Amino acid sequence: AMTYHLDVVSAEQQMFSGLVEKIQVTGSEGELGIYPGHAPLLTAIKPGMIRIVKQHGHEEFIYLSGGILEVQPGNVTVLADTAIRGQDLDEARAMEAKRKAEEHISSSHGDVDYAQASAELAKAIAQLRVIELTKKAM
Amino acid sequence: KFINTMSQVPTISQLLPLPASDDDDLKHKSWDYLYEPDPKALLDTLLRRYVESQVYQ
Amino acid sequence: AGAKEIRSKIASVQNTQKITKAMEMVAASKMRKSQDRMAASRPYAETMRKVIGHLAHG
Repeated sequence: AMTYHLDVVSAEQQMFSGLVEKIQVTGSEGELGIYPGHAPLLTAIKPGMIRIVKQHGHEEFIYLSGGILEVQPGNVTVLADTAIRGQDLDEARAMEAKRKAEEHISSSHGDVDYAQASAELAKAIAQLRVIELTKKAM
Repeated sequence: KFINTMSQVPTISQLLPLPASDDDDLKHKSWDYLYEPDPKALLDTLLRRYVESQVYQ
Repeated sequence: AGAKEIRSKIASVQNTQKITKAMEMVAASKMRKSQDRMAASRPYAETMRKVIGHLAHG
């Protein structure tokens, strides 16, 4: 038909890439919708669903936590945020990070494979007179 | 920085003050975006979005 | 000394040796997925730099 190349990349991974007929997205100003051959524009987009129409009329829906929209000559990419951003929510995360540092305090990393293995390793290694039993230099 | 399975290299890169890419900066084209709020406002957001992506990767 | 306990001592080192081997193997499997999400992190950043460098011109 007439189609342009869409790119919906997150900071963490690529979420979409392919030819599309059109996309609809909640722009900061209002209901925004890009059709093939739209004028170059750079805009922020609010959190919420984005409707996509892959070539051949197929439709896809994707929740974006907001981000940046960039249309340019023969290419349009959506640089999505991985979580709702905002000066209010940000200062919250910043204050938290500052606090956690003012008070050395434990926090579990996810890995259990390393957990129970490092523990067994610690118990098995411990209290062996091994280095003494053999005659070793060090 | 991960070179290969048996070689990792301790690296200290400078992010912000943006460095200095000839690749992304030297060339330019006729067209130009129409920024909704001032482009100055976006150049700021993008700059912060970028520095975070740097730290993440 | 004492063959009695040098055994359990040996068996002990045998065990830890068997554990560190398992860790090696596990970190091995974890290893491939690690490089994948390392690669998936590249597009967002490099695209954004082109936009910056461009609009940074003026």
